[PDB]
Order: sequence, then C-alpha cells, then structure tokens
Amino acid sequence: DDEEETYRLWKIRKTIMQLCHDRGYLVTQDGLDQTLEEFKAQFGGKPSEGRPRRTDLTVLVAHNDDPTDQMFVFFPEEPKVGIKTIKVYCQRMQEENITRALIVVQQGMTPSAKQSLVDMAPKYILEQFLQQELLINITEHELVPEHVVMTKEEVTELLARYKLRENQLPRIQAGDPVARYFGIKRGQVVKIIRPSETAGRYITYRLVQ
Amino acid sequence: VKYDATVRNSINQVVQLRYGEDGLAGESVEFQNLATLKPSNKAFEKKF
Amino acid sequence: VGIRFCQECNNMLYPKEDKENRILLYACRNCDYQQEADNSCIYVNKITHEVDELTQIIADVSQDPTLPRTEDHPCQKCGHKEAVFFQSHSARAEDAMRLYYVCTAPHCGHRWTE
Amino acid sequence: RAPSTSDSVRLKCREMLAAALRTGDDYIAIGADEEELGSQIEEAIYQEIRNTDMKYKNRVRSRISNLKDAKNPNLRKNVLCGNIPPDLFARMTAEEMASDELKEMRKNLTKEAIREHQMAKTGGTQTDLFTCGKCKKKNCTYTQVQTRSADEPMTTFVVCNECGNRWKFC
Amino acid sequence: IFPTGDSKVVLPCNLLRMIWNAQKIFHINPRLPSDLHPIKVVEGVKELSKKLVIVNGDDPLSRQAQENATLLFNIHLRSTLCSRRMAEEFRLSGEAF
Amino acid sequence: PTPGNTLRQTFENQVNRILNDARDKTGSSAQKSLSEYNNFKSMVVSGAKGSKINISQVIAVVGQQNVEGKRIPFGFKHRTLPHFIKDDYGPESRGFV
Amino acid sequence: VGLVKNLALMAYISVGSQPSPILEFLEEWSMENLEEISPAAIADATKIFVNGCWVGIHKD
Amino acid sequence: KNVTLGVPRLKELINISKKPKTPSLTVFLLGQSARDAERAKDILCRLEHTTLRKVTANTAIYYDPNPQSTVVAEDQEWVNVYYEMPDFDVARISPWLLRVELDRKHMTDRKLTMEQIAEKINAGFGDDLNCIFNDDNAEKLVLRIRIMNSDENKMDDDVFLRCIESNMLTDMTLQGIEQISKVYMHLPQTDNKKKIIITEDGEFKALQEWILETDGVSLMRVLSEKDVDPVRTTSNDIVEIFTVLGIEAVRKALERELYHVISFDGSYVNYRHLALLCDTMTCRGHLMAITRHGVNRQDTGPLMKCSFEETVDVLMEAAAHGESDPMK
Amino acid sequence: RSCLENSSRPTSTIWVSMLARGGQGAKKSAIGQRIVATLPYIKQEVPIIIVFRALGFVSDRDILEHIIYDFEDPEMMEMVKPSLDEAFVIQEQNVALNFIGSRGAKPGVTKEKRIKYAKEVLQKEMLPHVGVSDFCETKKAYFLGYMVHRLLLAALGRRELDDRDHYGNKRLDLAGPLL
Ligand SMILES: [Zn+2]
Ligand SMILES: [Zn+2]
Ligand SMILES: [Zn+2]
Ligand SMILES: [Zn+2]
Repeated sequence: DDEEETYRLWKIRKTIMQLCHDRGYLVTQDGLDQTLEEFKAQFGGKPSEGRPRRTDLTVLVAHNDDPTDQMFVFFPEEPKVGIKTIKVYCQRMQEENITRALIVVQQGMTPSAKQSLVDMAPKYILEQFLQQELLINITEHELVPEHVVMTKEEVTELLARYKLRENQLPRIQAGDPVARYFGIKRGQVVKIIRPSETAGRYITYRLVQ
Repeated sequence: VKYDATVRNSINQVVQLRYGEDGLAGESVEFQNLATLKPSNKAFEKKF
Repeated sequence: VGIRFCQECNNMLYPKEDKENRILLYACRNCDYQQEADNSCIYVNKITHEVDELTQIIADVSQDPTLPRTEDHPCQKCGHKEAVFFQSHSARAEDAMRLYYVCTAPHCGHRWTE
Repeated sequence: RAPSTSDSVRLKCREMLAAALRTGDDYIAIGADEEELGSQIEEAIYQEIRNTDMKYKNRVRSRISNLKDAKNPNLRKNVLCGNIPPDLFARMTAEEMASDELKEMRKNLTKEAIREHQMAKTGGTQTDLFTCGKCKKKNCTYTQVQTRSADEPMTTFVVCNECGNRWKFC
Repeated sequence: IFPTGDSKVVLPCNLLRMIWNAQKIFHINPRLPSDLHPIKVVEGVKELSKKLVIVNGDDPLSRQAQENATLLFNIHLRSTLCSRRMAEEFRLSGEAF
Repeated sequence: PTPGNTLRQTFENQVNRILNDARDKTGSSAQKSLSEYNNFKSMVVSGAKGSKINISQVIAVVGQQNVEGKRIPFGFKHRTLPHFIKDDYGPESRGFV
Repeated sequence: VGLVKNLALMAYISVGSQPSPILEFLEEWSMENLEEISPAAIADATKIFVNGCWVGIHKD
Repeated sequence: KNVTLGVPRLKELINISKKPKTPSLTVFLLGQSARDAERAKDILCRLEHTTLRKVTANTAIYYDPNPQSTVVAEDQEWVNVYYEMPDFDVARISPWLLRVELDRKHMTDRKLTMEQIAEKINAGFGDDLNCIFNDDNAEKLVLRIRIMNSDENKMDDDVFLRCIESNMLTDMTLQGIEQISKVYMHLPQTDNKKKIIITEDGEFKALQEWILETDGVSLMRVLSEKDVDPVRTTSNDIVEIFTVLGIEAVRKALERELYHVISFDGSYVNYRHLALLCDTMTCRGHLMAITRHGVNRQDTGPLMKCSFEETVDVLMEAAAHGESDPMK
Repeated sequence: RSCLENSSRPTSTIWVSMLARGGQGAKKSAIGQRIVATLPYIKQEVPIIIVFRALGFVSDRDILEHIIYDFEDPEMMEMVKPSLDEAFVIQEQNVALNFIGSRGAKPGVTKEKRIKYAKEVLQKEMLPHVGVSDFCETKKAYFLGYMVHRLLLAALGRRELDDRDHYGNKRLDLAGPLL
C-alpha cells in the first residue's frame, strides 16, 4: 500500500542515517531520529503520483575529520538499474567531484551494471545495496556483536605485539553483510568485541581478505 | 596450544587468542554462583 | 460434469463453440458428429471434496465376521435389531471417527449414519 | 447540501444509489430525499477517492449492494432515518462494522474459533500435579532424561514456570 | 553479559570452599569480633588481582587482553571477598586471609 | 478438538494421557507399598542399579508399548491382530499391557 | 537384526499345487468366463482370481 | 512442532546442509502485537503464505453467452448490478466464464477482503482479465472471472481457462511470504523464549508475550516486516543466518544450536570444546563443513589431506601442481 | 511382478504409474495427472492408452469399459481425461505398435520389423502369467484395465496403499524352487 511504501522509505532512510553515523560521517541527531509523521511532513505523504519521488531523498554527508570527503547516497528510479543509469550517476559524481557513493537498488541491477561498478572502482567507489537489505539494521541483532574498524597504525601495533603475519589472522569476506555495512575493503582489519561465557569479554581480530 | 598461549593449527593460523577465551584448562574448573546477579537494588546495597 | 461418447465411432465428445447460434455443442474429434449440450457446464472440481461415504459402502459387509455389531440401534426399514458398524475405513478421509451402520438382516442392507 | 456535477458516470452512480434507496419503501416510511442522500454519498466518495477509477467504482457498488439486500434492513432504516450520518456511511470499513448483528456475531464466533485453530505447537504437557514449594502453584512440567547408564537413574525434574522454582522428585 | 539472570558459572577457584577451609584450619569462632581490617581486605584483593596473569606485557593491548581475560573471575573474587561479607559472614582473621 | 490438532491427534492425545496417568498412579502406589527392607528400594535409593519405573513395571503395570513413538499400528486390515475385532481403539487392542 | 528369522513351532510352508481341478470346479459351478462376459455385468459381481490371474466373475 | 534432535540434527549442523529437514524461525513481537491475541493473529496472517486454493471452496467453468442469461439460479440479481453500470469493460465479451466460491471459514481466518483479492488477481496479471464479485451477505460467496474483453478485437478458450484455473490453485500468492508453509502461536512456558526485563527495583522479571514459530525460512523478509522484533528474531538454519547477518553471527548461532542439541539429553559438555569447534568451522571467513569438501579444500598439506576421505585424487592433484609439503 | 507359474520366464515386471501434478509448466498444468506404463525391454515410458490401442481396442469407450466398471461414478472419469488427450494423435493399431516399436532395445531398420518386435513383446514379455499364446490378449486387456482401476482407487483414496512389509505379500523360496 502507499502507507506501507512510505513507511518503507522512512525506515530505509533511518537505516542510511545509522550506516552513515557508524561509518564515521557527520549526521545530525534529529536526522538520526525522524518519526513517520515528521518524515511525511518533510518529504510528502503520498509518494505514488506525489511529492517524494525517490529523487529528492539523496543525502549529503561529510566525514568528521575531513569536510571534503563528501559521500552521497542515491535512490534510482527504475527497479532494474543499468549501465545508462549508473553512467548518469557517475557523470554527476564527476561534476560535483566526489569519490564515494551508495546506490539503493529496488530489487536488483543487471550483471553488466554490477561489472561496471567493478570496472569503475579505482577512481570512484560504488556500492550496491538492495532495498530489502536496508529495511533493517543488522548491527542491532543480538547475534551480531560489535565491529570496530581498526586504523593502519593500530594494525601495525597489533602485528608487532603478537608477532603475526597477515595470513595467520582469521578472515572475513568482503561480501559479508557487516563488511558491506561498514564499507570495509580488502586488506583492512576489523576488531570484534563480544561477551564471553567463561571470561566475560573476548576480542577477536579479522582480516578482510 | 602454542607457547604464546594462542591456539593455532598446523598452518600457524590463529584460531583463538587464548584457549577457551580465558586460557584455562578444563580440569580445575568448577560450577559456582556469582551472588551479585539477580538481587534487587536495595537488597544488593544492604548485603554488600 | 459427465463424459459422453460419440454415437458413430464411440469416441469421446469434446465441447466446442458454435459461433453463430451462440450455444455450447459437443463434437467428435474423429468425425463430424455434433450433439447439443444440455447441462451447459463443463468442468467442476470440489476442492474440499466432501462426499457421502454411504454411497461407497457395499451392503455385502454385513456378512463379515470381523466387524463389530450392536443391538442398541435398530434398522429403519425392517426394524431389525442387529446391525454392524465401522468407521470411515478409507485414506484421505479428513478427520472424523464417525460410525457408519449397516443392517445385518437377510434381503436388507439399509445404511444410515449417526 | 449536494454539489451538482456534469459527469455522466457521477450522476448515473447517484441515480443508481437513489434507486437503491427506493428499495423497501423505507424512504416513504421516513420521508427523506433519497436522491439528495445518494448525491451526498457519491460526493463524499468522490472527496475520498478524487478519481473515477476502480476504487471509486467498487466502493460505490459495494455501498449499493449493502443497501439493496433484504437481510440487513435496519442499516437502510438507520441511513434513511438519519441515525447513520452520510459522511460516515461513505467510509464504512466494508462488512466488519457495516453489517447486521447475526453476521457480526458469527464473524466474532469464528474469530474465537480460529484461536483454537492456530495455536498448535503442542507446547505444554499439562501436568498440573506437583504443587510448588516457593510460589505454591501447580502449573508445572516434568523432564525425563539420563536413561540407564552406570549410576544416574531416571529422575523427573519438575519446573514451575511462574516463580522459576525447581525441586527434585526424589 | 548475562541476561535472563543465570548465575551458575564455571570458574577455576572455589572461593566458598576455600573460605570454609580457612575457617576450619585456623579455628575461626563466628561469635567473636575479628581482627581483620577492611583496608587490608581491599588491598589484599587488589594485590591478588594484580598477580593472576594470563596475558603478559605492559603494552596497552596486553593490559586490555589481561582485563578481558580475567574480568569474570575478578568480578567473582571482588564480590565474594568484599569487606562487608568478610566482616559479617565469614569473619576471617589476618592469618586466615 | 484441542487447540492445534485434528480428531485423530486429539483422540490419541487424550487416550495416551489417560493411560500415562494410570501408569504413573499405579507406580506411585507400588512405590508407596514398599517396606524399608525392600531390596529393590535399597538398590534404587543407593543409585547402583535400577529405577522407580523398573520397580513399577515389576510390581504393578508394564504400561503402553510404543512403535516409532506411536501406539501399535494396524498391521492387518484395521486391526492389530486377528484376535481383535475391527476398528477397536481400546487399550487392550492397541498395546497397553 | 530383524533380517534373519526363524519359523514358529507349528508353522508350515506350502509346497505348491496345480490350479486345474479348481478351475474345472469353478467352471462347473457357474463362473462366467471373461470370454463370454458382457462388461456391464462386472460392476455388481465378485471378481475371481486364481493364482493372481483373473479368470471370471460370480454372482453368489 | 516437531524438531529434529540428536544424531541427525548433529549431522546437519556438522555438514552444514543447505536443506535441513525442519528449518524454523522463532519470531518475537513488538508493541501491542506481543500482548493482544487479535493483533498477533493479524501478524500471523501477514506472515503465512496463502495460495488461492486455501480460500477457494469449489471452482466451476460454466457457459453463459449472455451476461443477462445467468444459468446460475442465484447470481442473476447482482451480476446485473457489473452491468447496470458498464465500467472499464467493452460490452463485447467472450461467452466463457470461470466462477469460484470462497469458503467463509478460510476468509475471515486470514482476514482477506474480496475487494483485495480481485485487486491482487487483476494487478498481478494486468488488464488481461476481468473479475466481478459480491458482498458476504449471501450464504454462497461468489467471485466470477472472465477472460480478455479485448481478445475478440490458438490455445482455444476452455483449455486456456483450465490452464488459468490450475495456476491459481498452485502459485498465486495472496498474503504472506513464500517458503513459509505454516506458522504457529504460543505463549512460552520456558524462560529461554520468554521476555526478560529488569524492573525499576532491579530484579529480573519474566514477561509472557506471544511469539511465532514457523515452518520454512525467510529471515530477510521476516526481519524486514514492521511488526516483529528485529533484535531477537532468529532461525535455526545456519546458511541463511550466515548470508543474512554475517560470520560472527553464524558462529554464535552454530554455538547455540550445538549447545541445544547436546543439552537436550540433560548432558553437559564444557564450553571450550564447542567454542573450539565453532571457531575452526568459522575461522576462514566462510562456513567450512567437516566433510571432504570442507577439510580438503583448506591450505593443509597433501599428506594431511590424503589420510582423510579421498586419498589418491589428492595425491594426483598435488603431483600435477607440484605442491610442496612443509610437514608441520 | 509376473511369472509363468515358476516354470520359465524368471523376471518380468511391469510398472503402471500416475505422474504427479506438481510439474511446473504451461503444458503440465493444463492436463492434470497423466497415466503412463513402463514395459520390460523398452527404453522409456509408454502412455497407457497407447498400450490399450496396441492390443486392438480402437474406440475409447471400449478402453474405458475395461478400466471403469461403472460409468455412473462421475469422479473416476476425470482421472483419465489427460490420458486420452495425450494419446489422441495415435488412433490406428499398427501406428501404436510403431509407437512402441520405436522404443525397443535396438531400433529396427525397417518399420515392419519394429511392428513385429512390438507385437511379440506384447505377447511374451507383457504379463506372461495371463497368457503367452494367441487370443490371450483379450484376457490381457482386462488385467491391464484392472491395474489402472486399482491405480485410480488409490489416487481417489478409496483404498489404502499396500505396505511392503506385510509378510502375506511375501513368498519363501525353499530348497525345491531354489534347486
Ligand atoms: Zn465420432
Ligand atoms: Zn434392515
Ligand atoms: Zn530451570
Ligand atoms: Zn457451460
């Protein structure tokens, strides 16, 4: 229904705000907690043949340390995102001169488009996200523990302390849902803190490789 | 269990940083009670 | 709901359109015979498939030594006191342990359920 | 208070709604303008829908069908008498409330029956035999584990759910 | 750490039985005032907690690993060796402590 | 029918509840009947060998026999044995001892 | 277990016979044959099988 | 609800089979859904997959050349009424109709409006079909379906409507999520599935709230539903928990399932062994089964791999690729 | 399983099966559940009405007299509607033997070799206990119709499925038959 799809847009915007906050970017508190009525007042009440048309939902955020990181998110119109739409989005990325973006696909993009995302990867970072994936925050589940992204100096200090190579660490795939949530890439180490039945707290390090 | 007290396989890949997440063998341990989990706040303050 | 056969080559008749008189007809696929359709319905299926199992009970079961027989329920036509009873006695019979009664009297065979 | 319109579909829906109100001579019995009442209903439907599309049409036809039926006459009586306001009568939520008393009764009864239809899960074993030693409640379940073996015999471990007390059968 | 309030936890040293053994070894009279100072209790518990070492080193990562490894046992030790329970329930002496 | 079951399921559940309550009551009576010199009770109380259900099966009632977690199936045409009459769902016909 | 079995004390295994006298007796006592049958009569008559071979129908 | 336990459940967890025998979700509820059985029934109807066969009483193909003919004795009144106002349809129409009857017990149970069903059967296919329907006052609850109004502007018609009728009974979703057959409702009598809250005074308290148990797994859609508890809703299917939540979550879930299948018998095993098994299975970032296809695909030596399962093929591959052996 | 009274023809079995309606397809959904037969020394399955027409019964009324013994039972005919439609395009007897003869152990070079080979399969290897010689094919039609009739009764639920572990359905091979 129209009310259901309005709820869907509000919830997915809340998940985008939580993801951008967890990735280290700057979001406002009221942007973090928007109600359904407040979202409807801000963007429109009936999106079908109405005001919120999935184009005005793009978000400008910047990193806390660097105000020129300038990450956007995009909500494509068509359910099947293709090379034409991705080329339009990347050309737009070129004139506003930003490097990183998120694409929130309705159902799925074409294999040629998802390959073009890999081909465009060095200069511009493009990530595919389904609307079904972002309908809930997976980091709030009781099974999922806390994930902390480590800096390069911290990783170097860790490997010097334990006298380890990068191969000897446990691994996590780049296609992992938490890895895609944090936007981690190959070669980085994620730090997992979980409660322990026997010791109380246990810390595990995993290499994204 | 290696001599860094880490738990590693034959490839020297780290499986656990400490054995059983605490580094204790399974023979000397026993069932106990915390006595600080599940009293009411007033009872806990009065008792401790 | 029924199946009717051709009167010439004894094959199955199939329903088809009469586009000018606008009437359902049954015609044979192997010859030119046509027959007017009286029922005016072709296909029907009962999904719940509720059927009276009294039609599926043979009256010969009164001669079975293994079936139980009671004296409390008499027959309705002949008033015979003795009558056998049994359950639905079939697979895919939904959930019912309802008893079916058959009169065990000579030249009888009235069937009733309670 | 009916705003007139020149739409043929709208006026036709108004006149079928009026003719629906003609059924049973209750408009004779009460003395209300059935054409004006039907025009008011149609205007309220048009305010709700803002279209002449499928929702408009089937809402109008649902109201017409719920008006002309003879098994629910007091609904028409209350509409024509003015007990049911027209703006509210335009937005009745199908048959859950715009219905006669017997249909609502059997809907409530089958809604109570589908409680017993779909609990399932066969969870409780329903012992209700051992009285508790802490909260003194008999709603309890038992456990049968540790079969045979060298030392331990089968001893039923009974748990009271309300207070959490566990006491051995001994 | 523990939702649902489950207190049965597997731990190495049986502190209640050790306290009972100390009471029986040193002939503790539970109906007499003790000579054990609560500051001595607190300082002894702290110095004992500094001596149960699982992860060596003075690196901050090593210190965090030690704290995380010995967290539950240190919580149990501080809970069962607190000054009020030492004064009111076990009533140990200095030698027994 | 009970909440969440068909007629066969609620019928089997009711009869199995009746039979299990009967077996438990007879076992409790048999265990109450034992004297302090009873060797079965000595063996069970010591925990060396045996159990209360073994005592109950020796003294009072063996109980319902189950095949694949279910009461004895009709291996013949709608009867467990030729000695029983057709469509007999009683305890003797379906395996209660 | 359960695959190797032993006979009961009074159990006997049949040795085999020939169905020709039984077929002759059945033909002499009615038992309309499948060659002489009309298909309308099969509905209300008992089918007779001899060693798994349908040989005819009977009405009593 | 039956649960596989013991050796087969252990074998499923060790092999990480992609199709378990009884995969289920425990589903927790938020707000008044956890307290009101009416609202819990609404959630039940929202999650359970309902095909048109489950609500249909019986189905029949008639032949009415005239919409005013109405060979059915009872439908003549409202079928005129939708032809008193000819709406969105050309009066020219094929004479072949398909009318279904919907059982009242299965209608109110799943809380479907017939206006919604006629919307779903139409908009799911498009403008390719026509449906005329009733209100529920009549004891015979009738929905009648006609073919293209615009076809007359191969496959014949009777074959085509039979191909339609046999497809509505099979794979038309009206409500709920597919791969979820049947969902139960019960107030939990065990504190493991009850809700545990800390009161203002500070003691642990258990609250009875309605939960849902399903048959079949769709964790993504169930968690994305507005009404469930996203924090506590979990399944027992290892692979879907992995692919939805991540490697650490599936490690924790595997630990929970192994502890459940061990401690169902009343036995106890130390936590270190379960933790070591789960860490070895989830060490390399993917579910590594304890089979030949999990063990022999590791980086261990050829002499390690030859002593397990496939002996000669491992040595063939190692000799072909010239793989050295560090002998550790 | 059919044998010539333990005198010859050691193994000879026939399968008459009813395929499931769960098949996903435009053709599969429209027909329903067809009935097929699996004959010995034939590579793949044969439709059941082909076998009946290969025995010399051409009209489907004569086919249904041997299958359905009471035409007044309405539920029985809907289970055989897709079987007749599948075998509609074969109508002549020697065409049906040509249909069966194309699926033998080896295909014949000439057409009449396939027809002759299909005829001896229907004489010798098709139900040898009913008959082997000459006009026993009339008796074969009734037993083959009986097998289909038993299949419909289990599909309609009017009879229970036979269980394999019933040891009245077993025979004991003693020293006599063994030697
Ligand atoms: Zn003809
Ligand atoms: Zn009688
Ligand atoms: Zn407990
Ligand atoms: Zn018709």
